[PDB]
Amino acid sequence: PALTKSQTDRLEVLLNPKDEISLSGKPFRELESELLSRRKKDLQQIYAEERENYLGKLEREITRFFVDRGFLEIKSPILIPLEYIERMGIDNDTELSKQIFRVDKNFCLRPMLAPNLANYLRKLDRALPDPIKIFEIGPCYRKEGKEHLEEFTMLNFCQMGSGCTRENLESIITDFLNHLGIDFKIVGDGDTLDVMHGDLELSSAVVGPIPLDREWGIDKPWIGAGFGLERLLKVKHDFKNIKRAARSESYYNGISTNL
Ligand code: NA
Repeated sequence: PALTKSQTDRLEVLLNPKDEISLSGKPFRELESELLSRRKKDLQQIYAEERENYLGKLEREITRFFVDRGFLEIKSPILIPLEYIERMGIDNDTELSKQIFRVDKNFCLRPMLAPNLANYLRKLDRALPDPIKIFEIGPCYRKEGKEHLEEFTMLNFCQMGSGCTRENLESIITDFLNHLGIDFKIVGDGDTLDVMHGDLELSSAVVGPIPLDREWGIDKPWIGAGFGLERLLKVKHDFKNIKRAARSESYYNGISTNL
């Protein structure tokens, strides 16, 4: 007869975007047996050829992109002090005690790469010539009220000093997403920009100095942008849900591991 809602959820888990089949008068067991055989063969092809994870391979492809363009690869701690978040302009219980994974009474999981990269910009200005170009790829954490990934991988590149203009920032974003093969559109008039993909925010870039720069020893012009790698993988592979691209035991490269 007709497929139930739970049976449809099960088949959608085993359903790849490349599959060109409709959910045909066949029973649920026949459809499930077909998708199971396809997903098993898909993993067999990965285990015999590529064997690289989508998240890891994307980090390596992005790293080669910015290293080739004069950006220094940064690997800052994931466990940051709480004082870094208090210095970002967040206190009370608006966003400090709501979307922050605190570990000890002093440390917490970093929700963004900006505080660590800001400290690197201050220290590297004493040794490196102008301009200072750095970037980092790493995990970030934010709770939830909303609906998004709590454990995700962030990319943050930034430049300080000369050439920190909106035109230069958009040229880097354009060359970056065209390199990967991701359609986008820049939205902006707030002194900030939004890199959108239809209705999904890929990145939120910041141009020019910010009054908050004084609290981080920053007194030069700077540009930067932060991309979520799980959101990028969802767009490139046309995943219906972003959880197929995140760190999980339930999916490998958008393929279900519950076979
Ligand atoms: Na602006």
